[PDB]
Amino acid sequence: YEHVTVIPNTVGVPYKTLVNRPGYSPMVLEMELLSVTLEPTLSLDYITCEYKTVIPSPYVKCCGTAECKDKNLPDYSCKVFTGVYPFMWGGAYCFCDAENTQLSEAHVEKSESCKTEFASAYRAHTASASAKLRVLYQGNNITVTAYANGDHAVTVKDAKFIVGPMSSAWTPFDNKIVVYKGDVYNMDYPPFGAGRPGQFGDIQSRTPESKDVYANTQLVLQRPAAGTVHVPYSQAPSGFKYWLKERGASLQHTAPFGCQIATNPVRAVNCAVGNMPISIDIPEAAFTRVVDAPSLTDMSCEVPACTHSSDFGGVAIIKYAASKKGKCAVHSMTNAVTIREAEIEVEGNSQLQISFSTALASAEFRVQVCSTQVHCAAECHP
Amino acid sequence: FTRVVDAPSLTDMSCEVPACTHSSDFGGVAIIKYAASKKGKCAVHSMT
Amino acid sequence: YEHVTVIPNTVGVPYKTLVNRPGYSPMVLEMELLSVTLEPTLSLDY
Amino acid sequence: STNGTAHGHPHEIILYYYELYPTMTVVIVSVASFVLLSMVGTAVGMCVCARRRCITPYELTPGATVPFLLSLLCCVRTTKA
Amino acid sequence: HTTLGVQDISTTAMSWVQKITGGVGLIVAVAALILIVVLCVSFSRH
Repeated sequence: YEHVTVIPNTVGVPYKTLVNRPGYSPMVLEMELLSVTLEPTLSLDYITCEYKTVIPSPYVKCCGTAECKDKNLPDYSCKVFTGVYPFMWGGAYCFCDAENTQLSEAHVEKSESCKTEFASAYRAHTASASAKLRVLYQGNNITVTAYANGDHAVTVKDAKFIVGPMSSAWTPFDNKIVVYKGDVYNMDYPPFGAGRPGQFGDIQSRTPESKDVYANTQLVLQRPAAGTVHVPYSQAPSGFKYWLKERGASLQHTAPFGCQIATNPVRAVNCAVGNMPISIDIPEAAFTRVVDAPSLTDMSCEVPACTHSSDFGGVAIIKYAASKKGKCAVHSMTNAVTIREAEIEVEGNSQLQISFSTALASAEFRVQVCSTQVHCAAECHP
Repeated sequence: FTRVVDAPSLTDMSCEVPACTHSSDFGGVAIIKYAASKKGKCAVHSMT
Repeated sequence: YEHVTVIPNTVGVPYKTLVNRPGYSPMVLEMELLSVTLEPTLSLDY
Repeated sequence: STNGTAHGHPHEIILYYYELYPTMTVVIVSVASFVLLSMVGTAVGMCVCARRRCITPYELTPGATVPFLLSLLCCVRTTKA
Repeated sequence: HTTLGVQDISTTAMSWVQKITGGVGLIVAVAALILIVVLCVSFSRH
């Protein structure tokens, strides 16, 4: 028998569903969403990190003119300075007074830190929704993990589960995302080869193993100080170091619907948005006949204590007259009231105690124990 | 506090006063009959 | 639960107060004023 | 937070204005005004009809008075002197 | 919920008001017609 119901997409809230197969004793199933995962498909555009300005020893050509050559290196800078006369501890480095030149050269590459400290630029598209559902089935808790697309059939203890499709296709992730360790950011990052100096992407590497990198750091070599061997330069500071302090709060803190954001893989967990349809194909095993189930008569309901809250603040005592001993399903026929108990044992002229949850100050509800209904009158307090 | 359910529910209540003297002390005697749902302690109070 | 009542300012008289918290069994509290002291602030002149 | 009922009579009726959406009460007021106009038009028509009845007997000569009371408030007061 | 024009209102109470209306405009319309009928009777009488 296929039982179809719809629960709100809210984690940590147990929901009671009444399964009523004609000619079979009612069945109460408790369902609770343990987790709802929205995992987008990622395509790595590039990685960024702190850059390193590689500056070798300057070529001080004594009594001659040095020559700069075009080297295919990122942010390659070369300048030959005339009229230099550098000094070392023991005096002048060059024999000549005039006609000495200093060739200053520099290039940009990934820092040694790039393997440890880095941010990844991803293109995020069409997320696959997954759900972990706890079902109180036959007095035992069963866990069902399925894609919430309304197609992925998962069978646990002969009961076939079809979860979804999700009423909301909403995702906290935009088309372009940036990932740093355990933090995810929605960022329209610059494309590869379009990075600006002192900003996110001043250095861009397609993969973390990539030998060739893109660099735009505004590296400009300056004339060395009088009688000094050094390579002075002007350059825009690390864009990655700048982004690390300018990034702001990550998606875990800014995302709507109380989204929890996790990495490895990048996913949105427990986004409380819309509802989730549930299809359960319950086997004939757990489907007793009405004749084989106890018959209940002379039913009365008393509510000695009630508090209208989010939890089971209500207590109800139901008296009955059962034809035989057996298990009966307990279910609320009013949607404004929910019962904690899914199944109780009945025997002759006895009474049962149930726990109920309601938001109403004056709760008038019907309780179906097996195939018989009983009216409950409750005055619930704040 | 004790919840009503934790306590007893009273029905079919009747009151009889076999002896009374209006004075500063407790000069009145009252016998109250009841039907309690369960055993327990109940608070006694005059609504007048 | 805050129970508010008013008793006459008379010592040696036990008063009964009914505490009725909704959804909770009634509670009877006996209250008796043992003493009421009015102590003025004194300033010695001489 | 609420254990109060709905309305009774109109009171609460106006409280709902806070729920649903913006448009609501003004439209109802307009409808009420239209109803009042219908009521006023009916009365005006009724008065004209009352004239139509007192017509004929508007010339002269005995003959009500008479049916002028019972007589839709004029009728009389009208017959007399 | 489920439809359009914001439904609100009241069984009983609701009926109390509804029962009034439909009720006076129709009355004065009928009375108007009856007055016309009598007028025609007078016209015929003359």
